[PDB]
Amino acid sequence: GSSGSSGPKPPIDLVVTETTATSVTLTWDSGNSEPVTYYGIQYRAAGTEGPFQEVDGVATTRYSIGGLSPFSEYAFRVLAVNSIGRGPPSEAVRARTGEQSGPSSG
Repeated sequence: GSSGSSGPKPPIDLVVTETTATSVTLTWDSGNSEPVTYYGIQYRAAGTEGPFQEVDGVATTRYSIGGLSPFSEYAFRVLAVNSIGRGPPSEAVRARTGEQSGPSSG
């Protein structure tokens, strides 16, 4: 169902500026004019079709994700949340972490 706006709107300008071997820097804009409480974030090893991580407590437009593996691909998606409920996810993005750590070779 893609009809009916029951809650806040998803964030826009979803792009990453920095990418660490075990971390990533994602940025975006409020998108919604109305005052929202916080913005949740979801991500997981690019591929699996299951539940993606969940992070709550981001009262900012910029947030960095950590606890990932070096030279790996992960999908990121930020969304707004209020007393009413959490709106739909933003343009799901995919950023491949660097191989700085370099755990193994081949």
